This record gives sequence, structure tokens and C-alpha cells, in this order.
Amino acid sequence: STIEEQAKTFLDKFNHEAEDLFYQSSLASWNYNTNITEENVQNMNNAGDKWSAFLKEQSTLAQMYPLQEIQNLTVKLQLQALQQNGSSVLSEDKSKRLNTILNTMSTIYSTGKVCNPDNPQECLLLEPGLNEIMANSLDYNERLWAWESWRSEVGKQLRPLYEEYVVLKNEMARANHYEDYGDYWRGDYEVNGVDGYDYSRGQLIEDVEHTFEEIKPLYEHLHAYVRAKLMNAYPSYISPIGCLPAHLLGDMWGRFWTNLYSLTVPFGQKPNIDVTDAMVDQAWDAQRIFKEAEKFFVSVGLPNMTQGFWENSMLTDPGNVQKAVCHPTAWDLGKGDFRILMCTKVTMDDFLTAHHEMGHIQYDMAYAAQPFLLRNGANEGFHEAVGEIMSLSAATPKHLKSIGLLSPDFQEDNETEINFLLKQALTIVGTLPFTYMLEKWRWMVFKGEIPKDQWMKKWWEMKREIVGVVEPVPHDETYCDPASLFHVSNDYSFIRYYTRTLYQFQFQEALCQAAKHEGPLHKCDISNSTEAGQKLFNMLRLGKSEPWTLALENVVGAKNMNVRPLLNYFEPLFTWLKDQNKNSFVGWSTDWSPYA
Amino acid sequence: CPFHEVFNATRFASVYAWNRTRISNCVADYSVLYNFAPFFAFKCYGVSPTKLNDLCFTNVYADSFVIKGNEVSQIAPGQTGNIADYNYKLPDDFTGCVIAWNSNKLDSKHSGNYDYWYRSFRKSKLKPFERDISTEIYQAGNKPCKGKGPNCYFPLQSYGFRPTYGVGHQPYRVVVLSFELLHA
Ligand SMILES: *[C@@H]1O[C@H](CO)[C@@H](O[C@@H]2O[C@H](CO)[C@@H](O[C@@H]3O[C@H](CO)[C@@H](O)[C@H](O)[C@@H]3O)[C@H](O)[C@H]2NC(C)=O)[C@H](O)[C@H]1NC(C)=O
Ligand SMILES: *[C@@H]1O[C@H](CO)[C@@H](O[C@@H]2O[C@H](CO)[C@@H](O[C@@H]3O[C@H](CO)[C@@H](O)[C@H](O)[C@@H]3O)[C@H](O)[C@H]2NC(C)=O)[C@H](O)[C@H]1NC(C)=O
Ligand SMILES: *[C@@H]1O[C@H](CO)[C@@H](O[C@@H]2O[C@H](CO)[C@@H](O)[C@H](O)[C@H]2NC(C)=O)[C@H](O)[C@H]1NC(C)=O
Ligand SMILES: *[C@@H]1O[C@H](CO)[C@@H](O[C@@H]2O[C@H](CO)[C@@H](O)[C@H](O)[C@H]2NC(C)=O)[C@H](O)[C@H]1NC(C)=O
Ligand SMILES: *[C@@H]1O[C@H](CO)[C@@H](O[C@@H]2O[C@H](CO)[C@@H](O)[C@H](O)[C@H]2NC(C)=O)[C@H](O)[C@H]1NC(C)=O
Ligand SMILES: *[C@@H]1O[C@H](CO)[C@@H](O)[C@H](O)[C@H]1NC(C)=O
Ligand SMILES: *[C@@H]1O[C@H](CO)[C@@H](O)[C@H](O)[C@H]1NC(C)=O
Ligand SMILES: *[C@@H]1O[C@H](CO)[C@@H](O)[C@H](O)[C@H]1NC(C)=O
Ligand SMILES: [Zn+2]
Repeated sequence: STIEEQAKTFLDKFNHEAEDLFYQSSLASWNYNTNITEENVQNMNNAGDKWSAFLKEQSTLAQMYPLQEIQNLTVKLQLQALQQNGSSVLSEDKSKRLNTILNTMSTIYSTGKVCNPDNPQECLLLEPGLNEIMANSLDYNERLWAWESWRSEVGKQLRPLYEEYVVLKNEMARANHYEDYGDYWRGDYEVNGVDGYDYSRGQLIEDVEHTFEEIKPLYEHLHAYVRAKLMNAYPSYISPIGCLPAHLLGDMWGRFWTNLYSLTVPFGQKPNIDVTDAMVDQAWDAQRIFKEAEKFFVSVGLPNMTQGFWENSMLTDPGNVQKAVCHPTAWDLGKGDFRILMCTKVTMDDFLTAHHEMGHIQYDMAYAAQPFLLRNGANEGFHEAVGEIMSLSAATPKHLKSIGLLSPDFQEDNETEINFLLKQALTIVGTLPFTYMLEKWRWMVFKGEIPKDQWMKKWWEMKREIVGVVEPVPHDETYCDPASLFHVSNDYSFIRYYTRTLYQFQFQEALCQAAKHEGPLHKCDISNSTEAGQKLFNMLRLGKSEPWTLALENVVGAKNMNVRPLLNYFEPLFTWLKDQNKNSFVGWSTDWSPYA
Repeated sequence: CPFHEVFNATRFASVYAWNRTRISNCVADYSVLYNFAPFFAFKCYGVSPTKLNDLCFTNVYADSFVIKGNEVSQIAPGQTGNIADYNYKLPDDFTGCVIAWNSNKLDSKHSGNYDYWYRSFRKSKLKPFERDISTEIYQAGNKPCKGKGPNCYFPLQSYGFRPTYGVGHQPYRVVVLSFELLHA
């Protein structure tokens, strides 16, 4: 009549109920996503209500067992996950106000539109609309006008709601015996218990700071090169030594710098690699793309696809008869049901997205043996990283040349490699400072170090100190700039991306070294290697049953985040940047402002 | 010899309320099952299946099971698990043949064939060739037990067969022909 047995029996009951309930919810969601119908919306609402009610009820029965009497290290994680008060800490009015404000913020961000002055009949929405203006326009005044406008109407109308949102979130965080809501997000990386593998919540901040303190010279050289290259498109609008204004970056917020490839190309005479013509000349369809992905994945010893996968998953859009939302997705409905949903056309980008999603599916299929509460990633970064390592491996010229999609005499030169490295860099390396700055600002706000009347004075200094961007026009306390982002208006974390970017290159280097590669990292293929497949599988099949440090050690060999592969992947690019900018100005200063 | 009523029936029973069909007074010539049913699984732990035609049997019993996919391997001598420990247990000197086959086309529904139950909880162990039908509420604590609700549980839980499950969740019908040659 001991307690651990009773807890185990409760877990046994919960595992069997939750499987069927979650299966029904996922199947309803899938059917709704394929079609569009009002009664389908009603059915989805009913199924979600049933799932939520079941979860809430089952949470109550788990509170009888205190956590301190458990010596198993396996049921402890399940009980800790289940014993967490979801939203019951707050009062009823508190929950009502919180749901009201969250839905209000989501709706306000969703239905934002802007009208051009003096043209009451001419209004544009955010997407499509301002996105097309930002991404494919070379004009100057219009970009500044849109950049000022969107922020002017959005931030002033969303700041007061965000104030109460922050207040209520902090109230709930203190109620749940945490420090602040930033601590609540930092807790996802927390592992306490086993000796030698402790990871406190406060260690992540120091790890991020130390790891970012190393790539800064490479970012400095790349930023200097970018500023030098931009002198041809904006001869009389770029400061010779100042920071790059944020209104000419090809995005509403500056998350990525991909749209600058055609403007900063090193050797534009030779075009890049695009295999469309051979794809067309053999009359390729989605079936061939997916079976090629299957062949690549089975080449390393991983299992194939399920028999039902080729039957229950749609590969091309049906047409006008139905109406779905085209967005690639790998679905894990459970009980041996895995499907892929993507609208496919013959292009290289979709050929890579296929590998990304199939790797996602393989990761889902790896940990099917674990209990229900343990069936997820080690943390919130492994999932897209495992997805993207395959994409990086499968798009190298050697792999395309070997599989017969390219001419057998295809001479690879050392001229396209610089272009490929710059294209990868402008989308991978140019985004880390933005994520780091936004997370730093958000944590400082949640902790409270920045007074309400001094937000911008620190916000705009952090930009100059990290991203190297300066605002084009003066702003007062009315503006609320950060709220305009999708992940800021909605309750979502942002530190996942930094971890994913650091993890993927570490995984790639480990697999390439264990795969007997000769040469620089950028020309590596993980194919033909059981040595690199068994190593990955020893991490894939664990699931959440072990601390993520041990799972990392089975692949990388080190139990902490590392930054060396990120710099290793860009050795020739770094060499070329060092050679090129010997006669220019290094670093940025906060002295030039366009308004003064 | 009567096998059409067994191996081409209408309905089978749940695991906890297994049949013990008695077969007697015939010559064991089961080549008809080879053609009628393309057996994917066929394990005879006693004498060779080809030599099974050499000697006849008298007191052979057969069972009616509808179990999951990643569960048939548990039906073997010396194995452990939920099903081996709580529903059906085999002897060490088990002389018989286990036969299973997929039954999706006749044991599934869109809403769910919620007609098969299986034992999950018990404060005891089983013994070889035992059948229990007890439906008494199961106790988990010291306190007196009064119906379902708190820690007391009903010791019967159902399956959720659906037509679009994976191979490991679709039903396999297992008829354990435990013909012991020495007692037959
Ligand atoms: C923490 O608790 C779990 C749950 O009780 C323990 O899991 C059990 O681990 C043992 C091995 O250490 C498993 O034993 C083996 O089971 C197979 C059949 O599945 C049997 O053929 C073997 O002879 C052996 O008995 C056991 O099944 C497993 N139980 C469950 C329900 O998963 C775990 O070991 C505990 N961890 C620690 C550190 O003690
Ligand atoms: C997983 O994928 C592999 C690779 O596609 C599948 O391998 C298949 O293996 C069989 C058996 O060798 C191949 O069939 C034929 O085998 C005879 C020799 O017995 C040979 O003479 C024939 O030329 C032919 O190779 C089959 O072609 C091969 N590939 C395919 C497309 O099925 C494997 O069956 C898959 N299994 C799973 C679990 O998904
Ligand atoms: C949320 O979780 C806490 C866990 O600390 C629950 O706290 C309990 O509070 C009541 C009333 O103060 C005490 O009787 C219990 O002993 C506390 N439990 C523990 C383990 O400290 C709190 O009730 C939960 N809130 C809910 C479920 O609404
Ligand atoms: C990498 O994988 C490819 C997969 O095709 C291997 O190619 C085969 O290699 C054998 C070697 O004798 C040839 O006979 C086949 O014609 C190749 N098939 C092709 C090209 O489609 C390749 O050998 C592997 N890499 C290495 C270094 O062995
Ligand atoms: C198992 O029993 C069923 C039900 O009696 C048999 O089904 C019949 O098969 C014949 C084949 O010619 C059909 O003409 C009938 O229409 C089927 N059923 C009905 C409705 O009478 C089945 O053939 C039997 N098979 C085995 C394996 O013995
Ligand atoms: C989706 O809608 C079409 C037409 O409205 C229908 O034929 C199809 O069966 C629907 N999908 C499902 C899964 O029911
Ligand atoms: C290729 O290697 C040669 C070696 O002399 C070097 O001069 C050249 O700059 C390299 N890169 C390109 C883009 O050709
Ligand atoms: C099993 O026994 C029950 C007893 O009522 C009977 O109704 C059923 O037809 C039998 N079926 C099999 C599979 O032997
Ligand atoms: Zn992905």
C-alpha cells in the first residue's frame, strides 16, 4: 500500500485514455485542414472542447501524490508535467480578462490594413500588400512612408493592451512559484536531478552571452562588406561610417537579409545552380520527388515509409473542387498514422522542403515506443535542426551530380562556391543578432530593469549595439515597435532559433567527420554512411526519456552548446571577406543620423 | 474435421472472456487453411508441422482472441507483459501452433469497434490456462472501495479499432491450437 504504485496506476489509466482522445482531436484537425466547411469547424470546436475538458479533469486527480517521495527518475517527469496548474492559479475574472486581452490582441494584429493618404478608396492590408512593397521595390520614399505608417498606427493602438498583458502574465508567474515570466520560458531548458547533468535556469543566459561573444568579428566583416556593396544602389542615402538604416533591409522587421542576393553577389557573371530543366525533361511529378527522398533516407540505414503513408497523404492540390491551406506540414496523429500535407510543383525549393518534412517524419517515427507524455523533442530546438541537416546535405553539387540529375562531365569550379556560401550566409548568419537582441529586450522588460518611460532609450541603443541598425525617424513614447511582430503580438518564445542554428552545424560537423569526408565542410554529403546513421539514431529514438545533455553527447560528444562549427562552415567566406575589405572602414558608429 | 465454424466464424470474443472450443474425433489435415487463409504467422513449438499429419488428436482446445499488432509476440512461452500476466498465460512445455492473421475488413468501424475489452489491472498474478470473468471493482488503497470514481478502478478497458490505424494497432485474430500430443 505504498504511494509510487498508486501513482504508476494513475499514469497507466491516463496513458490509455489520452491516446484515443488525442487521436480523435488530431483526425478532426486533419479533416478540417484538408477541406473548408462550417460544420467541420463546429466538429473541431467540439473535439477540442472534449480534449481540453478531459485534460483538465485528469490533472485534478494527479495532485494527491507529492513529488518528493519518488525514486524512479522516469515517472517523475510525467508526474511533473501533469501536476502543473495550467490556468487554475488565477481567479475567474483574471482568466476572463486574460483570454479577452489575448483574443483582442490576436484579432487586432490579424485585421490590420493601411490606407494611402488622400485616397479613401485605396487601402492595403499587411499581407499581401506591405510585404510586396518591402520585398520587391527599389524605391526610397515609399519604403520610409510605409515603415513609419504601419508602426504609427499599430504600436500606439497596441501598447496599452500589452501593458495589462505583461501585468497579468507576471501575476500568474509569481502565483506559480516562479520568478518572472521570462523564468517561465527559461524553464523549458531546465534539467534538475541526475548528478553530472544539472542545468539551472540561470545558466542559459550566461551560455548565450558567452557563445555570442565569439561570432561578432565575422558579423562585423560581413556587415562591412554589406555596407560597402550597398553604395551602388543607394549612392546618396547611406552614411559612410554610420549604421545601416532599418528601412532598406528588404523586410518589415529585418529578420532575414535573403532579398539582397542579387544586389551583393560577388561574381554575378556566372549564375547559380538550378536543376529545373532536367526535372522537366524527364516529366517529373511529386511521386518521383518523394521516392527520391525515401531512397536518400534509406541509403543510411533508416527505415522506409509506412505502407499507409503513400495512400492517406495528399501530394498535390486537388484544385477548385476543394479548398485547403497550402503550408507544408508533417502530421503525427499517433497509433501508426503519419501523413504529409504539401502543395507540390516542380521546383528545387519544394524538392528541399520534401527532405525537410520527411526528416521531420522520421524523427516522429523514431520515438514511438515512449509513453505519451514523453513523445516530443529533447528540447524546443532539436526538431527543425534534424530537419535541416538533411536539407544541407542533399543540395550540394556532388550529390546532385552522382544521382544522375546532372551531366556526368559536370565540372565543379571554385567560382560558384563563394556565391553559394554568401547565399547561405545572408540567411543564416545575418539573423542571430536580431534574435539575441529581441530576447534580451524581452527578458529585461519581464524582469523590469527598463522603466516604462525609458523603453525606447534602451531599445534603440540595443539595436545600435547588437544589430547595428539605426531608426530613420525620431520616435516618442507613443510608439510600441516590438509588438508589430507575429511572435510578439502572439504569446510565443523566440530563443528557439539561436539554439537551432547552433545545433545544426554541430550535428553536420560530427556526421561529416564520422562519415570520412575529405575537404572543407561545405562540400560534404552524409550519404553512404551507416557510421553517421547509427550515431544519429541513438539520439533519435531516445525521445524525451533522457536529459538533452546526454542525448547530445551521443552525437556530438560534448554536453554543452558549441560555436566552432558555425565558424568552420564559413572558413573560405571569412578568408575572402578578410582579403576584400582591407581598404575600407571597419566597425559602425552611432554618430550619423539622417534627421540630424 | 470441424474447422469451418472456428476458422471462418461470424464473431470472436474478447481476450478476458476467451473461448475454449473443444475439437475432437477427426484426422488433423489443415491444408485447407493454407489455401483459404494465407497465414503470415505460423509457429509450432512442438513437433514439426509436416509430421503433424502422422498422429491424430482427441482433446485439443482452441481459443478466440482479438488483440493488437505489437502484442502477438507476447503470446509465447516464457514471455512477460500485461497480456501474458493478466489475461492468458502459456506453459513452458507448450505443445501447439499459434496462428494469426489481419482482420481489418471485418473488425473495424469509422466510429470505432468498441466491442473488445482487455484486462489492465490486478493485485495478483495468473496461472497457466486460467480464465477470469470477475467484474468487481478494483482497490488501490487502504480505504474501503465503493464504485468507480476515486482510486478504485473498473478492471476492464476497451480497444479503439479504427480503419486507418497503423499495422501495430490493427487487429490480429489468434487461435492457439494447443494440441498436446501426449494427451490427445
Ligand atoms: C522506473 O520505473 C519503470 C517502471 O516501473 C521501470 O521500468 C521497468 O524497467 C525494467 C528494466 O529495468 C523492465 O524489465 C524488463 O521487462 C521485460 C518486459 O517488458 C522483461 O522481459 C524483462 O525480463 C524485464 O523484466 C520493466 O518492464 C520496466 N517496466 C515498465 C512498466 O516499463 C524502470 O526500470 C525504473 N527505473 C529505475 C532507474 O529503476
Ligand atoms: C525498404 O526499402 C528497400 C529499398 O527500396 C526495400 O528493398 C527491396 O528489397 C526487395 C528484396 O531484395 C527487392 O526486390 C527484389 O529482390 C530480388 C532478390 O530477392 C531481386 O532479384 C530483384 O531485382 C529485386 O531487387 C526490392 O526491389 C527492394 N526495393 C523496393 C523498391 O522495394 C525494402 O523492401 C523496403 N522495406 C520496408 C520495410 O519498407
Ligand atoms: C496550484 O498548485 C498549488 C501547488 O502548490 C496548489 O497549492 C495548494 O494550495 C492549497 C490551498 O492553499 C493547499 O491546501 C495545498 O496543500 C497546496 N498544495 C501544495 C502541493 O502545496 C494550488 O491549490 C493549485 N491551484 C489550483 C489547482 O487551483
Ligand atoms: C554513394 O552512393 C552512391 C549511390 O548510388 C554510390 O553509387 C554506386 O556506386 C557503385 C560503386 O561500384 C556503382 O557501381 C554504382 O553504379 C553507383 N550507383 C549510382 C552512381 O547510381 C556511390 O558509390 C557511393 N559512394 C561511394 C564513394 O561509394
Ligand atoms: C466463410 O463463410 C462465409 C459466409 O458463409 C462464406 O461466404 C460466402 O462465400 C461464397 C463463395 O462463393 C459466396 O457465394 C457467398 O455469397 C458468401 N457469403 C454469403 C453471403 O453466403 C465464405 O466463402 C467462407 N469461406 C471460408 C474461408 O470457408
Ligand atoms: C472534402 O470535401 C469534398 C467535397 O466537399 C468531399 O468529397 C470529401 O469527402 C471531403 N473530405 C473528407 C475527408 O470527407
Ligand atoms: C580559385 O582559385 C584560384 C587559385 O589561384 C584563385 O586565384 C581564385 O580567386 C579562386 N576563386 C575564384 C572565384 O575563382
Ligand atoms: C464461444 O462461446 C460462446 C458461449 O456463449 C458462444 O456463444 C460462441 O459462439 C463461442 N464461439 C467461439 C468462437 O468458440
Ligand atoms: Zn521544419
